[PDB]
Amino acid sequence: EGLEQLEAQTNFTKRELQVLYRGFKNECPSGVVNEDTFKQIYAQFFPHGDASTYAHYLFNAFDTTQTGSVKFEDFVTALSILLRGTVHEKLRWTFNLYDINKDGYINKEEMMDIVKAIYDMMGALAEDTPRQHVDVFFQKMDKNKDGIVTLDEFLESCQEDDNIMRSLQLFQNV
Amino acid sequence: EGLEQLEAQTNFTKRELQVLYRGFKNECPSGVVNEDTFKQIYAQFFPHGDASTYAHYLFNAFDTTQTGSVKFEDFVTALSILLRGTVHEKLRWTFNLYDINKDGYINKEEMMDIVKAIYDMMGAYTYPVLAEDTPRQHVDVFFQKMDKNKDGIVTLDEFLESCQEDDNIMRSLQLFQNVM
Amino acid sequence: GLEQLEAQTNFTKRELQVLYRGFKNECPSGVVNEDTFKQIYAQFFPHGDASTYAHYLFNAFDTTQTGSVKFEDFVTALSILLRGTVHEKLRWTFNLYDINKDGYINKEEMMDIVKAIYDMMGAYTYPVLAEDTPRQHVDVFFQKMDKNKDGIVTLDEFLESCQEDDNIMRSLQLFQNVM
Amino acid sequence: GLEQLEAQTNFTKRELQVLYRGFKNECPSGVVNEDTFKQIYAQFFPHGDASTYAHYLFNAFDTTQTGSVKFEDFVTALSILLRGTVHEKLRWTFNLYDINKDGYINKEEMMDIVKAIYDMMGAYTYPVLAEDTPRQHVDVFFQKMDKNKDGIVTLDEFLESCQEDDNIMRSLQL
Amino acid sequence: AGVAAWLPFARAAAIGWMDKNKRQDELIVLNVSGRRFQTWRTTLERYPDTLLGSTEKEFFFNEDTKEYFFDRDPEVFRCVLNFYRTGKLHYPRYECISAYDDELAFYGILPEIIGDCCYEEYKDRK
Amino acid sequence: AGVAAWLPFARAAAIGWMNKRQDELIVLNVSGRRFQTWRTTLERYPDTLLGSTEKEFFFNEDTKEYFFDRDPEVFRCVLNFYRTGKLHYPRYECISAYDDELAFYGILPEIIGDCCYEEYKDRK
Amino acid sequence: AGVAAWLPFARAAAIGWMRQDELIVLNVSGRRFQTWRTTLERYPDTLLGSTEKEFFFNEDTKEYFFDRDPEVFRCVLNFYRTGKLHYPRYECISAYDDELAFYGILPEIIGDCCYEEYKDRK
Amino acid sequence: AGVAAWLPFARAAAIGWMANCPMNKRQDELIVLNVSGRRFQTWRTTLERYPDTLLGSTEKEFFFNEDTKEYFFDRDPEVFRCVLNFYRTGKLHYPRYECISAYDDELAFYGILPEIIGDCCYEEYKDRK
Ligand SMILES: [Ca+2]
Ligand SMILES: [Ca+2]
Ligand SMILES: [Ca+2]
Ligand SMILES: [Ca+2]
Ligand SMILES: [Ca+2]
Ligand SMILES: [Ca+2]
Ligand SMILES: [Ca+2]
Ligand SMILES: [Ca+2]
Ligand code: NA
Ligand code: NA
Ligand code: NA
Ligand code: NA
Ligand SMILES: [Zn+2]
Ligand SMILES: [Zn+2]
Ligand SMILES: [Zn+2]
Ligand SMILES: [Zn+2]
Repeated sequence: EGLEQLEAQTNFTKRELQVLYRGFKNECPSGVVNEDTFKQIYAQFFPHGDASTYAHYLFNAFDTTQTGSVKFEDFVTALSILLRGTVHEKLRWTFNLYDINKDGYINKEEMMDIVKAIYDMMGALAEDTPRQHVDVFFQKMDKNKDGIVTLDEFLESCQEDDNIMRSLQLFQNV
Repeated sequence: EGLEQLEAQTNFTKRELQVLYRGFKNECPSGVVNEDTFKQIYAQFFPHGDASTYAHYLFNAFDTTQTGSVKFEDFVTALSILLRGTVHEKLRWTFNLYDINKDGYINKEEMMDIVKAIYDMMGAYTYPVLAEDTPRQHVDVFFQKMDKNKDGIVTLDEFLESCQEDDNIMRSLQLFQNVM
Repeated sequence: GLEQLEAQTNFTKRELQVLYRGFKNECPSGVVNEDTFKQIYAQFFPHGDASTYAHYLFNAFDTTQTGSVKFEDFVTALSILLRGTVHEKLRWTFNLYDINKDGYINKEEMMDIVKAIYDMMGAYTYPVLAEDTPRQHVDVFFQKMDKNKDGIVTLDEFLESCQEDDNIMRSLQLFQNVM
Repeated sequence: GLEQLEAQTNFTKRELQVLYRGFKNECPSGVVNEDTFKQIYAQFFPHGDASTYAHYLFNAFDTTQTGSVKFEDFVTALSILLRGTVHEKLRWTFNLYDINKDGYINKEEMMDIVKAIYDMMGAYTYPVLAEDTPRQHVDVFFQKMDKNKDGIVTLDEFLESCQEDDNIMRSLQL
Repeated sequence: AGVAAWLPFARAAAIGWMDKNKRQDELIVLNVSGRRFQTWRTTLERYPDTLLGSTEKEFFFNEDTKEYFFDRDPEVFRCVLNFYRTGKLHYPRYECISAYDDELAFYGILPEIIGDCCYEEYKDRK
Repeated sequence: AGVAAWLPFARAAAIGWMNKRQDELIVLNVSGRRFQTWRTTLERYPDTLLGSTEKEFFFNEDTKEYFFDRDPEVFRCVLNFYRTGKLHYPRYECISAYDDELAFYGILPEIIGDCCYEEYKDRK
Repeated sequence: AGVAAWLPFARAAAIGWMRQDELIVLNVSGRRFQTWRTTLERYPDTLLGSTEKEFFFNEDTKEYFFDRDPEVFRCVLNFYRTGKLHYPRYECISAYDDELAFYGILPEIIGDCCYEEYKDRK
Repeated sequence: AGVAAWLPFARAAAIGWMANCPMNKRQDELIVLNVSGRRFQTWRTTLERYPDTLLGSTEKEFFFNEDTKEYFFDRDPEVFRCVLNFYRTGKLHYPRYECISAYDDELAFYGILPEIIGDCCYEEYKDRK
């Protein structure tokens, strides 16, 4: 980690990066986040829910360096993308999270995992079906109906969505 | 225990209220004063006297909230009244202390309690103070010069009007105290 | 009290403070009895014994006669010894020498003093086993202090005797500064 | 005392302080005996042994002959070596080489020095490439330092010999 | 406190289905009998409803000196502050029990929120 | 100290028969460590060095503060004794080290509370 | 650090063959620690010794600030000073491991004097 | 330090006779010892009490900062308490908590000998060294 690099190579100011670092340095003094810390860092997120399974998907959404563990620099790029990046970038990031096995394709199989994994994190207040939720996704994301959603399909599909676009732009201070 | 409310809703400045709070927070860290703390908070008041019985009368002169115990906010309103309030307010406050069973009436019965309770707090025997004036011949002077029509029962209006007539019980009351 | 001491002695507040801090360290006690008095000189000299002198120094004070010496005694004493008039400084020494407080110094008690100081300093330490005996030292004193030769030296005899002495006089004035 | 040292050496007070803080840390002692001297070079080089050189360095001082070397000795030494005239710097080296203090350097004791440094520095006293023999190193020294060829090198022989050497002079100034 | 900054990684995974902005951070200065302690405001906020964590401390703020001042022992205060820092309240295996319970009672910290490391020693000499 | 503020509840019950002195923090410089306390806190035990008039001999006109060339550590306890009623024995410091100090500030050996006069025994 | 100033005595014995310093200010919860920059540089790749500390520097206050316990920090600083890391035979084990983990110092670089006591109460 | 102010009571008893050793002066300042941060303060005289030890001596001149106008030591501020306190009361005490090694190291630096330790502490200095 070096501070004035991060300032240059992300959308955060030195001021911001510090707050972020002090945030990080407290959630694990370790400096290195493995999946177990990752899991228990969400133990708080929600009262009596279980984000165990989601932690796993979040974890190997990183390891982009593939160095076994996630260093702070990964964590801030991730955030720089999610809070400040272009719609494209923020969207591509979500896509990579959904594409569990890293092959650029999202299938019913793995979308179910995600939704279940979040439902678990949340209230495992609820009436929306688990399966009946991937279905709404695919029937309104998979353009040609081949049951497989690609990055371009997911990109163009969300740009059309007059609120999933407001979800994305509105909000960012650290 | 909000400070800027107290500032608004009492006669004390923020400065003063702080001094008062630091005063309170030291006599009980507790933050909640029950009767026992109340008693031993006067253990100092006088050297070898006993303020045990008076503590009791002082206690249920508060509990105006009736929450079992007296919080600081009660303590500062009380003081706000006693050191800054109107004569009427200061006087009504004393009346409620004297009216032990809360019925708006003071009778020989309960006045005796009070005077005995204070005498105890000091030395109507405590070796040297060797006092002689009874607790009886003291209630009597009170009633004979407070109970206007002589029905042996003194009411708030009887007590209010009776003290206003008293030039000295009046300039005592007003003399500007200083919480600082 | 500090601002009394400032008025009733020749020291400034500044000085008195230094003196107090000096005192308060040699006994925190605040009250100096003879034992503290003795061991306060234990340092004064390396391997000498100021035990016997401590005694003479002690009841040179007790001027208040309150069993022990308080600081205010100690600072008057010093105000006299460092700042007072020659007469005052001299009368002070005389009272130290007059052990039994009767205004008379006799061979008997002058011997005590000299021996008591010799002891404090250390006649045999590493000089030589007495330079002169305390005897041949009291004698020079009397034969040059006791004016009419009646063997008894009075305050006026001692006062007038020292004023005549050019050097005992310069030694007595040279401006000491506490500080 | 600091303001003497300022006057009687080529260092400023500023400099002398850093030097003193240097010294006072390498031994808090304040007095450097040979053992501290040795272990103060233990670091100098990783896995080499400066034991034997320490000894020669030590009685290159003891100029006061007070059993041990005090700081003031140390800074004069340095004042000479870093700031002194060429002559002074050279005479200083000469006294280091002249082990038994007699103003004469002979094959015998030059060998000692070169071995003692080789030991410190870790180099072999017997390399693949033969020209490296420190026998064959004293020899180059004498054959190009001992002017007449009487096998004995004196101070004047050593002084004049080095002034002639265009690099063992630039080596000796900047 | 700074867990809020991890919540967008969650919010990101929703996309496809499924004082608003008026508080900065300051270091606040806690004057304790002299020793000027310093901590991040948030650090205190971590346990509200305890003297410093709460509104109560407003009664100890000095308008002029522009700092909170406590005429308490500066030493024990270390632990109290350190409790806000790491989750753990430690028992200093040197201080007197009584000396430090007294202090815990003042600052609004309960006797045995003490971690497992120290509630051992808090037992064996109380 | 702030018990004065409870008396009017007493004075109130008499009715019918029967400025002030603004407070400062004072600054106690101890070998460097600048201690601070409420004047009243010291006044609590007058006739002990700080509680008394004696301290006037340690006031610096310039620095405008009391200065003591004593150990700053032990002074914690001494000050803390003025604060809570209790004088505590720091179960680490040397006995002698801290009696010396108590003798200086005018505090008597065993005004020590029950918690510590136990340990003050077993290593003196 | 200041060993560089002994080397010319070596370079001297070759002859014939062969930018400055600041005190930095470490604000710790209030206690303003001071040390020579070099002192910290002594063990780079540990929080202070390294580049990491740049994340704790305050532009305004012009000092490094750590909202950690000021006491344990004594030992950590003192480890940069003398080679030795000591275990304060009073502090709680857990209290001070936590801290060692933060500053990047390994549990048992503890000298022989204290790794004795570090054993008998951990 | 303040024993000088008792000697005139001795000098008094000489007048009239009198080898000997009962013979302006100099100033007094508080000096400021910055130790890793902790700014210690003491009377100059207090230090002068044991000359030929780092602070008592001339050596400390090497640690004086022209600018900061103070002596600065990058040593441990804690142990320095004892060292200073030794100049104050005669006694050097062993803090029954600090590590032996930790505090010998420091005594060696300031020029104070291992066992000028008083009887109170040379007991405990024994049983854990
Ligand atoms: Ca896929
Ligand atoms: Ca498709
Ligand atoms: Ca009634
Ligand atoms: Ca009636
Ligand atoms: Ca006589
Ligand atoms: Ca005669
Ligand atoms: Ca030779
Ligand atoms: Ca030759
Ligand atoms: Na940027
Ligand atoms: Na108001
Ligand atoms: Na005067
Ligand atoms: Na020069
Ligand atoms: Zn613990
Ligand atoms: Zn205790
Ligand atoms: Zn150790
Ligand atoms: Zn001791």
